[PDB]
Amino acid sequence: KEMPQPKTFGELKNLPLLNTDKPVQALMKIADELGEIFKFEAPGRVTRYLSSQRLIKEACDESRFDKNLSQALKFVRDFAGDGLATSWTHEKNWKKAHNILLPSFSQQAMKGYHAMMVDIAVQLVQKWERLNADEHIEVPEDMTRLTLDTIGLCGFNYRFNSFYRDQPHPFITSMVRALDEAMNKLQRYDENKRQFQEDIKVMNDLVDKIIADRQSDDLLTHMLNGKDPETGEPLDDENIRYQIITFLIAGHETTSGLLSFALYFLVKNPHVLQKAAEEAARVLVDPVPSYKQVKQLKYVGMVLNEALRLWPTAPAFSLYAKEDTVLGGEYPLEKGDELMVLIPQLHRDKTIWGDDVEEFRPERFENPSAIPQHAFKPFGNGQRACIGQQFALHEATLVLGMMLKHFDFEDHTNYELDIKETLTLKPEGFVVKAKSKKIPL
Amino acid sequence: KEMPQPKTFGELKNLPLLNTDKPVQALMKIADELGEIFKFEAPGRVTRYLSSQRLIKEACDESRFDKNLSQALKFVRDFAGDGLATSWTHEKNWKKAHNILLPSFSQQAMKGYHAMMVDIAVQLVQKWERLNADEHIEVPEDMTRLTLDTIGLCGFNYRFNSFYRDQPHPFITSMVRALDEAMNKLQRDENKRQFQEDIKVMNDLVDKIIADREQSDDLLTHMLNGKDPETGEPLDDENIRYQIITFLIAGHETTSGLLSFALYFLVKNPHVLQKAAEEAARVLVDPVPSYKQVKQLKYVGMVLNEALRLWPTAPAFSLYAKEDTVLGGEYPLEKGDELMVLIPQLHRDKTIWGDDVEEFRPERFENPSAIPQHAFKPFGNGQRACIGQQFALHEATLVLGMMLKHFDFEDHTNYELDIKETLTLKPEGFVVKAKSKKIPL
Ligand code: HEM
Ligand code: HEM
Repeated sequence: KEMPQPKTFGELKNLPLLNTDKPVQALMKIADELGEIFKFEAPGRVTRYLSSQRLIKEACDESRFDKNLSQALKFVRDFAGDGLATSWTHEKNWKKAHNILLPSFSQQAMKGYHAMMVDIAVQLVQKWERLNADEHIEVPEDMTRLTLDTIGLCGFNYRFNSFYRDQPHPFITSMVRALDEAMNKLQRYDENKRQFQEDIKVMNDLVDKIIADRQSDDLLTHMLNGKDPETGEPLDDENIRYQIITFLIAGHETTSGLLSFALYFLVKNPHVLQKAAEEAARVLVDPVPSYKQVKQLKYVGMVLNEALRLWPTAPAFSLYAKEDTVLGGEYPLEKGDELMVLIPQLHRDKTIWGDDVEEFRPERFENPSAIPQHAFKPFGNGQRACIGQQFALHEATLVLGMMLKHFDFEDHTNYELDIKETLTLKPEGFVVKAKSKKIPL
Repeated sequence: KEMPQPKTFGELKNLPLLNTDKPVQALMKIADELGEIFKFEAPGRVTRYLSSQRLIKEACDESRFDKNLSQALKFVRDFAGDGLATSWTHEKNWKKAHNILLPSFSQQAMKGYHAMMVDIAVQLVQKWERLNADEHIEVPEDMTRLTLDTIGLCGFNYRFNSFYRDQPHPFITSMVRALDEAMNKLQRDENKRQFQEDIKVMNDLVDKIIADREQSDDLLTHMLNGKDPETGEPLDDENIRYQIITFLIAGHETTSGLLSFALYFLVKNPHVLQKAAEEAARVLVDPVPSYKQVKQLKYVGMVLNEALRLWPTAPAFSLYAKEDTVLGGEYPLEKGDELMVLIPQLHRDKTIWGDDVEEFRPERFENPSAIPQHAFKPFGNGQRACIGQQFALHEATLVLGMMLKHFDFEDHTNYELDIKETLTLKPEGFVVKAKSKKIPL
């Protein structure tokens, strides 16, 4: 009945607990201390952080809870607009864009993106093939180069050419700085405001120019030529721009974090790495992986799912109660009460996964049938789940599969896991050496 | 390219090689002579027996190979119907029953079965506690009493009361006779009448029990109230009867073999027995083991896995190629070509386990990541893997843990391993003496 609550800060209540550079991990330690649910209060804000599958399976009842825009999503909405990720379910543009964009994100649609994914993946492999001896790989940086370029290429046929850059493309600097200012608003400036508005324009300018500039096998074509079957309407240019920005943000950093965490866990678990490398070598028999071959990388996907279990890179999503309801038979929620799903804690629910929740064992996912309902939510829930899941998983499987095929990896620094937190999670400073296996492309 | 083949018998080809009372062991010796794969020909039948992890890891690719009904499963289907074990993957009732029954077989579901498992396990312990001096235990017999009663109780809330019997319950007598006739058809009018009499005896009780069935914590409840999420449809009563029969076959005989082989290997490896006994004594601190305590019986679980390695009691499963495919880069298979996975041979692949493949070393399973992919398939593969695996392992871990806690065991006859072969494997005539440790329940 009585809901736990972490330490308060007088008038600021719990909000200064988010005044930290690792708020998800701070929220996880609070959840470790307080359990499956704890009230988090701030001035003018009350939310509840769910950490058990028991409560989250109820939160994932779409008849009772709908996606809420967390404060982070509302700040991302300042430039992602009514794009898919930052729109309310009841906004016309969500379901409209959902229906228009769902076919271009199916498992059937990955066949058309695969060649462009391979394009960037080959650039990643070639970059590492071209490293000198004792030179190392900055993993999250290269993973971000790879995923951002992949979504740029697969999304609207735009080459950010991140592997040709030290400082990212001006759009990327603005997007990250806009995302940074959005996150700093959580923890919370006239200069930051002007910069944010400048970064919004930089982002808008490039996308709207690309929408104006633009048939290819990319999301942009589907958004210009796609009609929502329901309303019969195509997305207007403004929403198309919000979707591209949405896809640029949503589709690069969570996927790079997953790859970066996957490789981190691979180099920390040589048995898993060997097992995944053996599959990559066995399955990727061609110089260029095919779509079908990426599907055969079962264990690689198992590695990716276990990396998503330990560190879901989009580490939370928000829900609101559509009507007065009771959560778990002891937490009454009024209409509009907000819930936060602490995904990394959910994925450490010992009552679901056993006591070895902190162990990286992809064998947990050997049979996806053994996973209870709503125990594993790295891609959100229901109709508001990640539309790019298949895209992210296909890209990450392909790229990790190519990485494992072409290189032996060394944790040469014995890297101490340091999870930098933006709105996503990444192992900061994670560096490896890759000894090429000298397998041509 | 050319596939080895064991000796032929003219028009009967290889089939008379199965006219033997230990055909798996005959197939293993053939595999020892011919290697990782050999063609097995019969009138109107060609199959290939795989024995290496190298080929079986490919056979376990579900995109290329699906479960085939072996001739044994086709004969078991004559009374197990389209139950889970004897249905094709493409049969609507498989995935339907698979989806409905999967939650009632999860590791999360074992918490609710645990009390009934303890119920039968205590009955086993009490039987041995009540043995007089110099009286011995007929191990597979008592293990079958335990596993049959456990699946009867956990599955349908029906007490076979096998520990109150010398001659098994009439359903079990008919089932064993039915499985025998099913196996005897492999080696090949009164049989048929007898085979039909055993089917009717099995159907009548189950359909009665299904008709008689109150809400219980059993599989029958879940099957009566469970809806397939996919089709929204519940299992019809006919399939429920097939599932109960399936669980009555599948749910005990392989598990009793595992317990019997586990204890056989423990009394043949006193250090392993001591180590497992010490863990049982350390972990099982209560008179009644808890679910959590059974999970802490790591070495006992490792003991069971190594017993399943040496003698997987479901010793084979059949696969067919869904499309034209190449096995191991040198054995072209056409669409519908059949594969048999000779599991005990797989589990003796020296390239996986080392030269000591024949040794009972439970330590091989301390880390499941250090085991190559598809090297260990005692519970089948993929979506057609054993749905009762966690059930079998939890029951066997609990029961073996209680056995190790409550008794010192003596291989008083220096029992010579004699493996009776039905459709499962059991150490026939395996007898032990148990000196009670006088630890109350
Ligand atoms: C490992 C990689 C990824 C992870 C962990 C991830 C995670 C998530 C999560 C948890 C949500 C739910 C957000 C919420 O409920 O507030 C979401 C939504 C979304 N994601 Fe992803 N995502 C990944 C990759 C991608 C990619 C590659 C794309 C695009 C190419 C993408 C586009 C989207 C969109 C558009 C939504 C909103 C869907 C809707 O509300 O209709 N994501 N993602
Ligand atoms: C040590 C004990 C056990 C072993 C070694 C074992 C082994 C296996 C194997 C190898 C398969 C695959 C069959 C094939 O592919 O043709 C299988 C399937 C199956 N087993 Fe088990 N089993 C055990 C215990 C159990 C228990 C306790 C249950 C039920 C309570 C059970 C029920 C089933 C079912 C229903 C299937 C078919 C699943 C499907 O195809 O959807 N088994 N088992």
